[PDB]
Amino acid sequence: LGQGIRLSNKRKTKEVIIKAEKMGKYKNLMREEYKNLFEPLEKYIQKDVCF
Amino acid sequence: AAAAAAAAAA
Amino acid sequence: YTHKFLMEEAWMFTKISDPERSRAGEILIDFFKKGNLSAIRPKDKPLQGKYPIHYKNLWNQIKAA
Amino acid sequence: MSLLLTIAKEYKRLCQDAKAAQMMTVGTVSNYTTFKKWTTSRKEKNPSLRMRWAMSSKFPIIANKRMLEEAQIPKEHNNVALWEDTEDVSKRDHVLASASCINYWNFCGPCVNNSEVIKEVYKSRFGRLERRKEIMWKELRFTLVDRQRRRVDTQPVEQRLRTGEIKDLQMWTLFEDEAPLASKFILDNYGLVKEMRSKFANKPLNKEVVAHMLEKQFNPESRFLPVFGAIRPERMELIHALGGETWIQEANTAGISNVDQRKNDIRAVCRKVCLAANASIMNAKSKLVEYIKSTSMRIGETERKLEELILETDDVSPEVTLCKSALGGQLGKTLSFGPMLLKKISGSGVKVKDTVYIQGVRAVQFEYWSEQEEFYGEYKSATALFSRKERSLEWITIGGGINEDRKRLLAMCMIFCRDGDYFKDAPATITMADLSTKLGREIPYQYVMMNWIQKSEDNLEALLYSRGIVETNPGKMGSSMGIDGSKRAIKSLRAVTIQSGKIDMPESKEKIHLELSDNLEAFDSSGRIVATILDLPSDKKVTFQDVSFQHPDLAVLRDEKTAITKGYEALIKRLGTGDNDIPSLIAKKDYLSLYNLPEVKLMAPLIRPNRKGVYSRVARKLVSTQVTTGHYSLHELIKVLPFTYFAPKQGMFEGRLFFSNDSFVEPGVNNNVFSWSKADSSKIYCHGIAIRVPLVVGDEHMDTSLALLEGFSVCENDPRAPMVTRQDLIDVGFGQKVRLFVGQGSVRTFKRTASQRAASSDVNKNVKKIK
Repeated sequence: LGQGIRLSNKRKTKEVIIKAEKMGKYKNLMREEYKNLFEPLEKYIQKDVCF
Repeated sequence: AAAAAAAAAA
Repeated sequence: YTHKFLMEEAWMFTKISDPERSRAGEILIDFFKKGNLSAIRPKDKPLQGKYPIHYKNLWNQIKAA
Repeated sequence: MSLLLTIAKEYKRLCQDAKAAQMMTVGTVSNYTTFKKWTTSRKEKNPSLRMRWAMSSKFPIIANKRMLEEAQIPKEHNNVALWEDTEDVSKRDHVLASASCINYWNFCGPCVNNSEVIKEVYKSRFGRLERRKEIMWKELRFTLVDRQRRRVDTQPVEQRLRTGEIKDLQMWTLFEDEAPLASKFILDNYGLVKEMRSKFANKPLNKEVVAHMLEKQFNPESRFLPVFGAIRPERMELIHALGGETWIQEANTAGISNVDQRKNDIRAVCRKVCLAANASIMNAKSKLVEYIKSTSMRIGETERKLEELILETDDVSPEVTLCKSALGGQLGKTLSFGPMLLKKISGSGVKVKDTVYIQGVRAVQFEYWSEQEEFYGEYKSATALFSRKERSLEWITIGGGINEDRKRLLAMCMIFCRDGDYFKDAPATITMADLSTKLGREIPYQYVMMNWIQKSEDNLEALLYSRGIVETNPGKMGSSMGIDGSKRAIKSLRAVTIQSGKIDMPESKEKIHLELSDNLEAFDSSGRIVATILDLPSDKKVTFQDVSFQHPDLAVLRDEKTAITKGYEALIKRLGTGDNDIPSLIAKKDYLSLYNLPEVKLMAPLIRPNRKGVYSRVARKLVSTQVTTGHYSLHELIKVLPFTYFAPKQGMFEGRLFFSNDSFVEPGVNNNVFSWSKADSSKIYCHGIAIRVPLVVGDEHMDTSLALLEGFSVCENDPRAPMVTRQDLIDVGFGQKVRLFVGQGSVRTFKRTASQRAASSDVNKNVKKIK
């Protein structure tokens, strides 16, 4: 998949790095575009990788 | 004003 | 203006170069400072500045260095 | 016009009442200060509650009348009554009015273009906002040990000064009409006078307000405050939003005013000056004072003397103490030993002499102290508390942050403690440290082994091991101090315990001053060895925008450049006293005597011979064309004058660059040789500066032509001299005794004078003669 996504506040202080494995943990926490692209690919998704 | 170099340490 | 330097409005300071003095090119400003360059200082209140006091302090650190 | 008349008639009415007449006649004018204190003493018991009771009424407020009728309609929009003709409650010329009218004139009032006037009056406050604009932010939480008491400048501003002198500035900038002629501050510190008086004098608004706000503008508030360890005075302004017991914030130190580094630059200046006094031990008292009064500091926006900075500076460094000791400034409550600072909280005792052995089988006297004494140690990133009894440390506790700095605290305080082990270590001390090489001067021994420890890394380990070492008991685990400065508490030093936290700093309001010994030692308070000789041995010379003078022992002075600059200084300095000097010649409009002046003949041989006449023609031209009044630049006359002496020839070749021993001086065009400063009276010749105060009418000096024009002095009251207003003083020529109103009502008489000279040296030389 790749490097993954990062979480931030409006504070620009704390950032939380996510692995490509743990995307499906945060789920809807990502922006609606990320969710719309992500949800269909959960069918073919594996732990680190997409088939 | 066509005047570029200016300042000289001298 | 996206260029890293200013073109049209940029200003020049002329110095007749010595081969052994200017060969360094780092010392070029050290020999420049023995001229009139060292005296120039900006006022605390800038025109159109975003971060005036920071830049002014840094300028003084350059002149002192 | 009737504004003065009605005041005169009011005075007539008042002195017609005998009860007021006698109390007006008897005594000095100072009685006003008492008279004002006799009124409006009644204050309401309730701070807010009474004010609530006041604003409850619809027409409580006392407000002026004339201005409202002049600008705006007294009647309302909504038909709620606003104004009456009745004056009620207290009887004063103001007629009462409702509160909401203020809001109305704030809404529809006809006013324009007040914006620029406001800010530079309050630039203290407006600047304290400007600084908050540029910073960044981060938030966290911790249990934070703040440094409980530091007396530290808060709200710092450039060119900070004492209360009396700032009162002088207040009087001069507010109004000229009643002011004393105040020498010390106005002569030396002029050019801040020009700026402040220039901006605030022209637009007469809120006189009292602007005064009392400028009082606070230059006055850093140094209070006893908790700090979490960022000691820059800029962070002190807003600590609350930044730090506290549970607070933390980030991204601060960057933005600061230019003062914080300038103070450190002054510390380096005092370093070099004290080194100059250290070079020659023939006399250290007479030379250092010369090095002080001669040096001129350039603050970012203003030129100011080194004397008035040193004496009146807030921060007391080990060097700054030495520089003040030469002058009459009293700054006490400070102990300086090497890099370390100390304060004495307890006990007392006498200095005693004890000769103890070194390892080289030689005996040297050691002056020690027998007292039970509790002092507070202060070192970089570390604080501690020590108590010594009978030349040995009794109790010790360390509050330091960093391990290395803790070890340094321990060491240095052991040096000041001077135990017996101090004598046992002597690895090659005698070959060098014993005799300092300065005119064969033996350097004191405490500082000897201090320097031996500052030498190398193992010398610290030596005396660190010289203390008793024991494995500490349980319960001392956190307090125990390792040899390398850690808390592991396997092996620890004896008679020392670390504290988890910082240690509070004592404060005392005290002033003590005494003369210094010839070796740069200050025995003030009949002992106490506060001067620590030389704190740090930095051999470096680096300066930026700094002035020196009078055989500085540093060579910046070329032969040709001293010929040019001294040749100018003869002309500039020697003129202004009287007739046959520049001012009387300019007032006579006669420029021929000005050409022939004997000080110009001194400068004549240094010009380039090729164009000498070609230069002289244009020079004489410029001087002659400025003889018409109001068109003449008084600096350009000094710049142009020296070349006029030679017989003008018709060159037709441009004389812009005047070679004086192969260096050019252009009209205007401030350069290395001649610096022409705008909007203040000074000038810079290479690395040094000179100016002549008494007579400058140069057109840009309009704001102080009343302040600058004074070279006068007081003589006698005998002649009846027409009472001349301060603006009429420029007209009366030289040798003319005139009568003038001074200050708060005391009236005296003057003439055009040779200025006050040798304020200090006149006494100093006779005091030296009497021995």
